[PDB]
Amino acid sequence: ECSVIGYNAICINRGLHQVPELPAHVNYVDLSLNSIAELNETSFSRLQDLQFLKVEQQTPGLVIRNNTFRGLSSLIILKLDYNQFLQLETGAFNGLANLEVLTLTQCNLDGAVLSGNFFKPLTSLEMLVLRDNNIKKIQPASFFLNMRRFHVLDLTFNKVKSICEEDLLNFQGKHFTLLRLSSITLQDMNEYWLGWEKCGNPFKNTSITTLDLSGNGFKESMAKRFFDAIAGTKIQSLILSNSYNMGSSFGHTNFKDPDNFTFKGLEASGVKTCDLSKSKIFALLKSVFSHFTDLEQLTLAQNEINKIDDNAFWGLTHLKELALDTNQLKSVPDGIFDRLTSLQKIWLHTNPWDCSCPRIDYLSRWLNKNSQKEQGSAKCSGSGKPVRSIICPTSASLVPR
Ligand SMILES: *[C@@H]1O[C@H](CO)[C@@H](O)[C@H](O)[C@H]1NC(C)=O
Ligand SMILES: *[C@@H]1O[C@H](CO)[C@@H](O)[C@H](O)[C@H]1NC(C)=O
Ligand SMILES: *[C@@H]1O[C@H](CO)[C@@H](O)[C@H](O)[C@H]1NC(C)=O
Repeated sequence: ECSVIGYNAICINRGLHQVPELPAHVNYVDLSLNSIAELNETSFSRLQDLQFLKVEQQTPGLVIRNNTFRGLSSLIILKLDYNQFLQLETGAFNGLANLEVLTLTQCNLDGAVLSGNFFKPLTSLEMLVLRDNNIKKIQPASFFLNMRRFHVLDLTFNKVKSICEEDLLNFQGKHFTLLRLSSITLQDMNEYWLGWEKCGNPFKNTSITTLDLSGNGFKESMAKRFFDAIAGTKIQSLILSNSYNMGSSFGHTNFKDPDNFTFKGLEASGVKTCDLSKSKIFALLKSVFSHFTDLEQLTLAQNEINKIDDNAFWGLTHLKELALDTNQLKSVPDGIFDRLTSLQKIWLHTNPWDCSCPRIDYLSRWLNKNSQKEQGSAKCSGSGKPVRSIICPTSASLVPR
């Protein structure tokens, strides 16, 4: 009951229990949402030309036998997502020497998938998506040393209590363009952990373009330790959004805003963009950012910021883009932006600005001189006029009668 148009065969949701007879010339086959219970060598022995195979969400318990993919040397993308309780025989992916993307989201997989030989045949793999599985420890087997182009790994929504040097030993040498460690908790990596000395540097001799550690809490004391531990790792862009424990509270005394020591390990990482948006930061302290010496973009949007110290931004001479919107700022100190000499864009909107004079004098004049840089429009609380338009009267002694 498939729809075969040209090189494409769409067999989505047709109540199939086996791979159906398709024409031998097809290169794109989608068999998602069916009742196929097992895939073996005879499953694709007539579809030898496939480039894109998709077999998502079968009825639960799909088994993939040894040599199912023998001689699909043309297959580049294989998607096996949402297959509850997936069973892989350990030579399941034999033959796939040219495969570049494998996605296995939500298949109840655990660490064995990365530590056994399941992925050994995949010498060309660039992109491995393993979201929302049950991986507790990221422990890649030794063949990963030889996957020259493995560069994208997404582990979002696994619960991984820690990441350590000896865990990631076979990722040493890699350059990851996207190492996505989002929403994995890193529960054990905190103030109270005795395992820090032994953990070392999970990223020893590894480089990263985008390191996504969002949604993992990152209380100030955890960030410090974590970035000391990975001190010196080349990272181009650092995502720490939804660091739900970052910032201070009158409620729990322990908790503090990040300081000039917090991000010191990132000193020589060459970070170009840093996202700390959507967190709980209440104050920007002296020199908190003074270690990102190559920083070009910084977002602190949607925190709870209501205090910016003199020198919050010391050492950000290369910064092009700064976002401070949607906080609780009534004011900023005089001259706070003066040494941001590469500033191209700034966001200051959705803050309750107090436009009393002479408090608002510096920000108003600045926002006017730099109106081409302001994205959106910071407004005065109460009146709702733009802060750009406020001309403060001058103090009487400066213009004597
Ligand atoms: C493969 O699977 C089909 C049914 O799914 C079965 O009839 C056939 O004998 C199997 N062949 C091998 C080699 O496992
Ligand atoms: C499948 O292939 C592997 C790896 O080479 C082999 O050791 C294993 O015994 C095979 N398993 C089965 C169940 O046939
Ligand atoms: C890892 O170490 C080697 C020296 O052993 C070095 O030359 C190389 O650039 C490093 N690789 C990465 C990706 O940092």
